[PDB]
Amino acid sequence: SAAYFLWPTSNLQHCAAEGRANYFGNLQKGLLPRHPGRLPKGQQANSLLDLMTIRAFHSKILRRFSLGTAVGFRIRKGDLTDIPAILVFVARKVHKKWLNPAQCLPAILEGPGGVWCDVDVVEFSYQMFSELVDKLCGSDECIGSGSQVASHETFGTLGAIVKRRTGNKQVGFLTNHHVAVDLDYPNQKMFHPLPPNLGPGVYLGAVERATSFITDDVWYGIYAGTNPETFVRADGAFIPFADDFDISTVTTVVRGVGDIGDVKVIDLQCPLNSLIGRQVCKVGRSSGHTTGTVMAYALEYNDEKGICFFTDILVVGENRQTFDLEGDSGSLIILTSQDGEKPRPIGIIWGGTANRGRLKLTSDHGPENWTSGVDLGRLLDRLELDIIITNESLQDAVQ
Amino acid sequence: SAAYFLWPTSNLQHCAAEGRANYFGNLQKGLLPRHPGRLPKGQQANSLLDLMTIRAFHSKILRRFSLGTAVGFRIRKGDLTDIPAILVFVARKVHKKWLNPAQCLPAILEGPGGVWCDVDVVEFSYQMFSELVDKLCGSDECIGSGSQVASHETFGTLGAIVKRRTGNKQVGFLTNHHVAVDLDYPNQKMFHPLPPNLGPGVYLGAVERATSFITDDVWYGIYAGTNPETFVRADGAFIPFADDFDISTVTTVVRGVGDIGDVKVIDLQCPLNSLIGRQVCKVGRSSGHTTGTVMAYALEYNDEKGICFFTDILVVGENRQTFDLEGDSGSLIILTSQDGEKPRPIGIIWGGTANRGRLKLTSDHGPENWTSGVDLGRLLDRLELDIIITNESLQD
Amino acid sequence: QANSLLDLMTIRAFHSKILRRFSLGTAVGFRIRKGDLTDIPAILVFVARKVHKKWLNPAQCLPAILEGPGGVWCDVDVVEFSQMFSELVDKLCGSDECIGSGSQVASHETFGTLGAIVKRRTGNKQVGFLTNHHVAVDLDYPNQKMFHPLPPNLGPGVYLGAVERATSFITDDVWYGIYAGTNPETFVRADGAFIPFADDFDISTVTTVVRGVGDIGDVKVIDLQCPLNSLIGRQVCKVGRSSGHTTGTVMAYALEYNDEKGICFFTDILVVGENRQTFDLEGDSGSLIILTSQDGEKPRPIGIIWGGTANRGRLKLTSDHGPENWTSGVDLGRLLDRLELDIIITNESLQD
Amino acid sequence: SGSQVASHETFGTLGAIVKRRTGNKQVGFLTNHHVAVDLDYPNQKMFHPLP
Repeated sequence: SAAYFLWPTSNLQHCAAEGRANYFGNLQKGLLPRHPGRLPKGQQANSLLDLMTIRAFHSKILRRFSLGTAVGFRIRKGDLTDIPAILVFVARKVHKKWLNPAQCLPAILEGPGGVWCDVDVVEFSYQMFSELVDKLCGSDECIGSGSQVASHETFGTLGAIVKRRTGNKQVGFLTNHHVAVDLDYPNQKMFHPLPPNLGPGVYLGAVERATSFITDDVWYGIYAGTNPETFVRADGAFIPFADDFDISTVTTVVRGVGDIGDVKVIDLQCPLNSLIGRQVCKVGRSSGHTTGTVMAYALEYNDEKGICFFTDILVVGENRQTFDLEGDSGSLIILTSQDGEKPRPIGIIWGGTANRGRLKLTSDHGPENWTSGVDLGRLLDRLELDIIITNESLQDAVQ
Repeated sequence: SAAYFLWPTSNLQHCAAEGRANYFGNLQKGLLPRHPGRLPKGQQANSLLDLMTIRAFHSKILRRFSLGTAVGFRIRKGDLTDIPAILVFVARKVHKKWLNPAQCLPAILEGPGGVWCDVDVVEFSYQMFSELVDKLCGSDECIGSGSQVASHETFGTLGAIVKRRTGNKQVGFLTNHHVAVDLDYPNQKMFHPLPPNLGPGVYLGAVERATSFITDDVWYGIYAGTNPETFVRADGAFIPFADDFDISTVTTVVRGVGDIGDVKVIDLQCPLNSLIGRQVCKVGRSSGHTTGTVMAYALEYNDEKGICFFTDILVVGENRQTFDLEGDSGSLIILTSQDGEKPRPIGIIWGGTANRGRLKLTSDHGPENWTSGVDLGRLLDRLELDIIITNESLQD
Repeated sequence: QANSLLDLMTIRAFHSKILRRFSLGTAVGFRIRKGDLTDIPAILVFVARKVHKKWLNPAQCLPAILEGPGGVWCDVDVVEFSQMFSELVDKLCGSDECIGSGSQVASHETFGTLGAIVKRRTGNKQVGFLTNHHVAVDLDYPNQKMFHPLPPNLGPGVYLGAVERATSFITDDVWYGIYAGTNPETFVRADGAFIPFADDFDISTVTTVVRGVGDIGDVKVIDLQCPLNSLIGRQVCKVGRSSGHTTGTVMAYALEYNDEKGICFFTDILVVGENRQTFDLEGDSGSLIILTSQDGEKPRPIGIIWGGTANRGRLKLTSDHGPENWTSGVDLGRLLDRLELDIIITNESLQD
Repeated sequence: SGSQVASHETFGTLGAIVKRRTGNKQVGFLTNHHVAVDLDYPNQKMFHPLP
């Protein structure tokens, strides 16, 4: 090969950027204006598409006083309640009449064909020594999900043990972007646990694929907005194993969790509580083995220039603990075993977001933070990567 | 679309790295014992293949005492003769006999098939206000090859009005890479003369492709060494023009030279003086209109970590002047009109480096800076885009 | 096997050109693994990152068994490498009448810690307290002015001594018995301690006791040409200006390091605090380290803190806990004959 | 005369071709110190071409 390098943030303008202002000439053309008193007959948001087209909704109003509408469950008192909703997340919740007739927007934005949504204000913001991490940092005779990896200037975390879906089908690992790709060197070379300029270590492989930004009309599948410059940011890189490296010293087992299932696939047409409100787990080499729960999928954030940004998955830890720290970026997020079933992957951690983000409560407890993540499964057909689970699958395609 | 960084330069490593034992020991290796009295017969004549696959043979002996070796002419007394040779760039010549037995290397290195090489010692050392440049940086009513471009961070120069060879066949302009792309985040929308955060300007379009590193197996077509991590520095970015912008105010004419013909290609198998010693010209936004001569081709240097880097073309200015300044990266290099024939392009200026070893001499004159640059033909072969020169072909 | 000072020390100086390039610095006191130390002697190797041996190159791997002159063998293993609101802070830096074995010594810009009581053998056994070789010897002053809690320029000033004895470079062979390093140039890290009481300063208050342990035995002469129980794996205390009353344990010995250039200097007896707590902190490089009272017998201070090592590095023992700090030290049996001294443990014969 | 004499440190030219009177009547060359040999090594090399 050589190199390559196609499309930065910049391509896909007129023709389509007006095929988006066509389907959206009706976030109000189908209904009966504000009829307070009951529950817009029609029905109610019973999905996350059903409720994706409703913050997608009256978006001028919502996007007027806000910082990032999302889409979870009516949160109330302090614990997810079970009624779909539109978290007009804010800077700091407040009182009623002390408001300039406009600052606690209305809890009844409506929809396309009688679909009324629900609003409830929250407020937002922007090494753990043990022996389950002292092994992953290159002190155990088997590598796999969670192991330390570094190339020349960055430190990351070994993700899943992957294999391609095409002509060659090499076997490597799905790490993230900031630990993989740069260009001052003609090639990128990872090393475990350290490169030869930082300490000991052995050769791992080279980067051969990457992606950093995807437009939403192909990622999510729906327009999901009114500003047509939407970029659903994702992160992944296949890294084929070297020809000299011993394959026998690879374990396809998450040390700390157990045995993985296959894949959890998020399709936005299903009961809403099927993914939101479910316990999750994660093993990475900056926290050990932590646990959390899904809070609200499909966060939106549009910055000053007007660039759309959807960040898929929001997770907040359990029992007031942090889900991850800086350095855990790249570790798989695993759906907690559902009473006898094997645990399943739902996403790679896009980043621990150091202190970038804080889903706060008006209850008597401090600012517990959150974390992010990508939809692993729509990142598996954008890099043609696959999830390998059984340890007899490692020596089954390489063989 | 999206984003997507590929990079399989990795296409080497084991299956093809033993496939490079045809350099030594195998086939093109120990061939027919040499001889003294019978000077190598003569070594035929005309070739880059004729004299690269001799320099490729003894790369270790050369590299033992060098600063990089290219293929040019046997420079004697300062001028350019017709005897093919290789210039081994060095720190300093020094006397003939106060050497340890080898610092002035033997000039009789041989190759595969009884062809003897030839060596040299050169010594290597690791605006322009007028009205041809103020008509490029904003004060004009037409855009084209030579005009200034800036995206949101840096500044560049329009290369040439180009169109894609496949798909929808979009029409834009081929600049170099960091007028656009760079690192940590891409470079997406290019303005002329400036983006709206620096002054006035208009939208042109957006980058859509690009390249940056190639392997010395597919670019030149021959191994050209023994180091299996040899790389070609290439620089390009196709930029389809925007829909709102009027295309009726675009001129595919280089103001200052005239009108170019079609691309000239180097085939590495021809009389060697057909490209070396030829007068070349250019048009830039920071120098204006300068002329020069091609001194040597196929530069080669491997750095400390041990990866070779071929930098194609070496161009030095005429009458002791400099070809360019640090404003000209992206400008086309055009062969000077050969007595009535229309000029033809040979490469985009990779950048006025001229600091990784100046072409020095022992004549009574200071160092003269040179230029680098891709050999166009195989850069408009990778991104699959041609060059529009006729003012009526642009309309169609 | 190995049971003697030289049994390790001369193996060290022979394999030294075969030792110490895989990693910087190695200590030879005992084999430690599985969390604790066993009775197996060794040449334990400090490493930056403890990589499992499968991720190692054969040349730079661990040679488990080494052998040299005579017919004595040994073993090799791996180690890693890189306030107090109590009574004693107030009553050794101020509010106490007298100075006992660990009163804070206040330099112009630094502060150290009282050690033990000097004497001499030749000429005039002049009496003055002794402390380390960075508090007093500055990079700008050949001599410096020492005095109880704080100096005159930052507090109420009433002073104690001025340096004439300032030994810096101790030679190697007269000090560690035999050749220790195959590298030609290695003098010693030789922070010494002798310094007057300043002639007329009151002597009726100067008491001979450590405030928190009591009566201490004498100077001990180090001898590991006896069984390993003499110096390795022992229990030691800690009394200091900044740290308190902690109890440490002796792990290492003559360990030499390579800081930036590769300066390999003799970092004498190393101790680590118990219960995974810091042994000492900054400004405490004058505190004595006694062997614990062995069944009634009055304890003996072998060690002196050589410097503030809280910011130097830590050795991790991988026992589900973070890296724990280590402290340097200098043998008192060596300094005692370096500078003509005599340690006094009792009070009746201070002026005799 | 005129030719450089440079060994490490920095570089300098050659003073002259000279003869000593006292010692044993030999031949040498003269040097100007600061460009070389001042105090670091009064007994180090002096090289022509380059060291």
